[PDB]
Amino acid sequence: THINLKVSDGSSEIFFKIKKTTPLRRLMEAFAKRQGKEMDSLRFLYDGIRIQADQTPEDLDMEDNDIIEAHREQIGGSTVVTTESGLKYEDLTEGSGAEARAGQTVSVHYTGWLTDGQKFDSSKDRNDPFEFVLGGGMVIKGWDEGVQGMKVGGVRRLTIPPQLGYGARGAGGVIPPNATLVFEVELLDV
Ligand SMILES: C=CC[C@@H]1/C=C(\C)C[C@H](C)C[C@H](OC)[C@H]2O[C@@](O)(C(=O)C(=O)N3CCCC[C@H]3C(=O)O[C@H](/C(C)=C/[C@@H]3CC[C@@H](O)[C@H](OC)C3)[C@H](C)[C@@H](O)CC1=O)[C@H](C)C[C@@H]2OC
Ligand SMILES: [Cl-]
Repeated sequence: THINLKVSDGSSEIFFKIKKTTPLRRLMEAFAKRQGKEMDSLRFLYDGIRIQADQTPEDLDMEDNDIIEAHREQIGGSTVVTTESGLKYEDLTEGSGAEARAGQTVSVHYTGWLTDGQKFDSSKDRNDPFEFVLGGGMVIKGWDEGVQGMKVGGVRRLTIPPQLGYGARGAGGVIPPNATLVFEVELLDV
């Protein structure tokens, strides 16, 4: 009578247990509430087809552990860019404010995950924005490279290979050796 559905947004994988005759609205609304966003502003896909809120898992022949894609990026879709260094970035929200340039002291919120989807840190969890000198060589290389070109109000997803992160050493008993890091960075100020 109930089903578990995996919702993947490109950063994490969250699961939802829902009755097969409950409209997907419930899942979509619970997902959106986590992101601080209105449900209608997000796009959910199952088997490549747009989910409508009034559809039930029964309607769509869903089964236990089926995957739903949650699209949080701009209407029209997005592209993930791999740069010369092997850093990947994806602009989820394009900023409209000042552009971040090397040499500025910038202020951000961030969340970091491992590729398995476990969360290792968030500035949100400390209610403490994070400030750093962009291009200063004091943060990991993927950050110095990846935050450049963001605009204030922007949300950018960085996928950082370990040579641009913590390499073979890892960090703080929470980042393992040779791990890719996934950050969402929201630019607050420059
Ligand atoms: C005196 C030092 C204290 C000073 C600590 C702070 C200002 C508090 C600050 C919020 C860090 C967090 O403290 C809760 C915590 O953030 C993580 O959880 C994290 O999300 C992360 O990965 N971040 C933080 C956000 C920017 C990107 C990245 C980073 O680049 O962080 C940088 C980092 C660790 C760089 C290492 C430095 C050693 C090099 O050898 C290595 O080179 C490979 C790269 C941080 C910002 C350093 O510049 C400055 C510091 O370390 C780490 C997993 C572990 C880290 O705790 C320490
Ligand atoms: Cl509904």
